[PDB]
Amino acid sequence: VPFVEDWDLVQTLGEGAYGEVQLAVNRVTEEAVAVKIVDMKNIKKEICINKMLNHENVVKFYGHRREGNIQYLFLEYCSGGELFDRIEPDIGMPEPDAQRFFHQLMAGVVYLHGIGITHRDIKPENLLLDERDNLKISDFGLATVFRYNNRERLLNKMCGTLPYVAPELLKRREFHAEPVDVWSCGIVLTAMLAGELPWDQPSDSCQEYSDWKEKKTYLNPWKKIDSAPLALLHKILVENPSARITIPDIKKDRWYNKPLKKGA
Ligand SMILES: CN1CCN(c2ccc(-c3cnc4[nH]c5cnc(C#N)cc5c4c3)cc2)CC1
Repeated sequence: VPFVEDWDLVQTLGEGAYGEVQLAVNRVTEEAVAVKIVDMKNIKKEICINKMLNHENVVKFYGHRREGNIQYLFLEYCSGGELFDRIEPDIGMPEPDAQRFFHQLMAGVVYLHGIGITHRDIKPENLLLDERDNLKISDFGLATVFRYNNRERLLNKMCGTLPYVAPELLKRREFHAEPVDVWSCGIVLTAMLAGELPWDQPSDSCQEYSDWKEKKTYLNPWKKIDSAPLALLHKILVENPSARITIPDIKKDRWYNKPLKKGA
């Protein structure tokens, strides 16, 4: 199959700080891929981390190539687009769908954590869907190593996206990586079941966050959410990261294990 790497750019799939992501269609194979085209006039690290990842719930990395100041990253294309666009404003989505997506999210995150990588910016805009609605974690531009040679490193850089960030990132100088990812997964689950985000940020200066800590679940978004998934959100959206539920224990939750969706 000669000329297997020859692509034509057809559409702006997204747009970041450095550059954009484009859909690129192949020559002889006719393959489709996504290309992150960053204009340097960070990505070095983003490539290194990308080179480590091999999981069915992580957007696959193919390769890279620079031409002067413009670094190209060739990555798996996700024709289902962002999870963000499967969430109906003020409604969310059907609970069986949210559950499946959450199962796949946990699988992707467990994998990353297992190899000592934290994503640090999990949100529906970064969670993409393949042709069969399978969820793929993307955009490792903020990601970093939290474990190496079996030895955990505490994080201190504030980053991510405020509605999704865990409160210790706003309150403590140092914090453990994995609980921060767990928290953002909870915010994602809330958005899926409610079609709204619970607060601007989890600080005591935010009334919606204060309401949540006071357990006023008779307010939105919580009142839209069934008791079972809500009980899980109570365990995830815990202000103390050391008390917060861990992924092994999320996997044992009653809602997490509730039979909801028929197979294809
Ligand atoms: C009008 N809508 C705009 C948003 N749309 C849309 C959004 C995102 C994608 C899309 C598909 N595959 C993708 N593979 C990727 C790999 N890495 C990144 C990054 N960073 C981003 C992607 C990526 C984005 C494709 C479509 C759906 C259509």
